[PDB]
Amino acid sequence: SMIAAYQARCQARVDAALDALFVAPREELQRLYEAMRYSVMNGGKRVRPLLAYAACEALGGAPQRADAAACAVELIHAYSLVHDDLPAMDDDDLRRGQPTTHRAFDEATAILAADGLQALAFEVLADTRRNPQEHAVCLEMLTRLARAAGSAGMVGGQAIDLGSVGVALDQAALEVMHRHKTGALIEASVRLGALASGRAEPASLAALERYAEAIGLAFQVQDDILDVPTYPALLGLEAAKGYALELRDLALAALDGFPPSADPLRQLARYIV
Amino acid sequence: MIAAYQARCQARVDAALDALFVAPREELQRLYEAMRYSVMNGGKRVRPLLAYAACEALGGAPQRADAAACAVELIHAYSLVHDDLPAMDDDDLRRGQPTTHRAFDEATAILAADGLQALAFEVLADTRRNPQEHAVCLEMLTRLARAAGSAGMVGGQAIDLGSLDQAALEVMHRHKTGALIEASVRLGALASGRAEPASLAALERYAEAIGLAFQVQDDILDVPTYPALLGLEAAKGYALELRDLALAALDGFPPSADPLRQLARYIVERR
Ligand SMILES: CC(C)=CCC/C(C)=C/COP(=O)(O)OP(=O)(O)O
Ligand SMILES: CC(C)=CCC/C(C)=C/COP(=O)(O)OP(=O)(O)O
Ligand SMILES: [Mg+2]
Ligand SMILES: [Mg+2]
Ligand SMILES: [Mg+2]
Ligand SMILES: [Mg+2]
Ligand SMILES: [Mg+2]
Repeated sequence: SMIAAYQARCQARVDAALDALFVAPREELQRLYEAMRYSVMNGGKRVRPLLAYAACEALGGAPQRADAAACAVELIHAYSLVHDDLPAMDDDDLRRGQPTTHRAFDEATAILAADGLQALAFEVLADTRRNPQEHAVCLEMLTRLARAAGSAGMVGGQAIDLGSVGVALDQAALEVMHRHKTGALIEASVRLGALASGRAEPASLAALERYAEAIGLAFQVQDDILDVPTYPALLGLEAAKGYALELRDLALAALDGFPPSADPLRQLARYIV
Repeated sequence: MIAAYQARCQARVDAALDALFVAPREELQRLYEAMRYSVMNGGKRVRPLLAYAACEALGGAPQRADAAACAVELIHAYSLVHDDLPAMDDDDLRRGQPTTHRAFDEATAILAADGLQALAFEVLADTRRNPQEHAVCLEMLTRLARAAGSAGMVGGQAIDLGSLDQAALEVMHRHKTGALIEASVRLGALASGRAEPASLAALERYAEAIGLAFQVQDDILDVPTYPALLGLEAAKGYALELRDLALAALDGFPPSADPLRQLARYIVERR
């Protein structure tokens, strides 16, 4: 509704900023840059940039302050999907009905494009012209994204995912995996946007992290539900729907006491489920 | 002398690196072991030596460059894991030991190295591990991101795989190894707290020169190579010319720059 409009603005905005990053500095690197562009500019919904923009606004910041954050999270997200698709992992020919990067190009070029996307994510955050926050904040943003994207976060999640094959997984184990594999980067999108506001404080950061923890799981539960070891398989379908709504509630609760500028986050929570 | 310097820089950076590979939980133990296996492999740590030496050339205590030294070796290590993969060079061995994708598996190697890249940036942005002025930490991060990315190292690898005359070979080398050798030098100089534009420019000239000298000398020792393009004797001549340009860039630097001068000589004096 309003969240639909909010999403569309966030998407337009981050796409414009992203599209500008893919000019090869010289002719020999053209194909690499085209693969980088192919990997990012794929019509994705940009939830992570929406979360950075919305967390910035929830704390009273003008959203353009989060522009760099919004690019950096989507850069990390994009590189992850390129690697996930590779023959050594999920070996997928298609993502959302289009050829994956390694299929469109080749496997080496895909690995390289995504490796470049990761470096570019950090480069954008450290660039004080693109990310004009106080220097201490730029460094906290970098620290946070590096931890979230690395072996103790997202990459670790993917390892947990690949080490759980054939192993019988219970709910607690499935959630550990989700918290790493997708939770860490969702929490970082929120944290980074909040930092970009220039008004972050420990209490408001802690609340927004509770919000992010809840919605990050809600996305996964709801995906499983729409697809019908999954949440519906563990709990049954009706109980899985119940858990989704419980997560929405914990998200709305974490936003207790926030101003009206936090409505986009409240709406997103409701929307997911 | 430069051998004793190299052994100290190696010991120092290995101690700092070794501390980074503790899995925060049991589900990640195998990933962290693959990470450790990929970095703690008895490598010579030239990039860390370069950071330590550039820091000392400008008068800085070398421990100031600890984070820089870790970050550049982290990026170096991740790059070699990816280069060894079946999609690229498909190598079973590196320096006679199984590669990461063989000791573990292909996915775990990809992932370990991805984690190494993130850890390199994490180490520089962490003001406790890299306790410089904030603006310096950001410049260090900027420099390393540009050098490690598609406009540097990764772009080099793309040029390499997509490949030839001397100018083209040098473009490839400048990207594939040059950018990170230059960044190691730059990062260590930044860490000194005493960097200035003129010094930074001189150190960059030094780095461009030695980055290429490594490659020329490797080709010579092996005998689209420097010997094949220039001739064998002309290639040896060029190696000395590069050492000289490196030493000339350091004109007017004090005696604390000797480790850098000795490294330049060492590169072309090898075997
Ligand atoms: C390479 C790395 C670090 C990947 C982790 C991040 C990620 C979002 C994986 C996709 O999961 P999936 O394979 O379950 O989802 P999809 O169905 O989208 O492929
Ligand atoms: C972004 C990536 C993966 C970069 C690779 C960088 C690099 C130094 C590769 C080694 O080159 P090589 O294959 O010529 O030498 P070696 O003989 O050591 O494999
Ligand atoms: Mg997968
Ligand atoms: Mg997949
Ligand atoms: Mg699922
Ligand atoms: Mg190789
Ligand atoms: Mg190679």
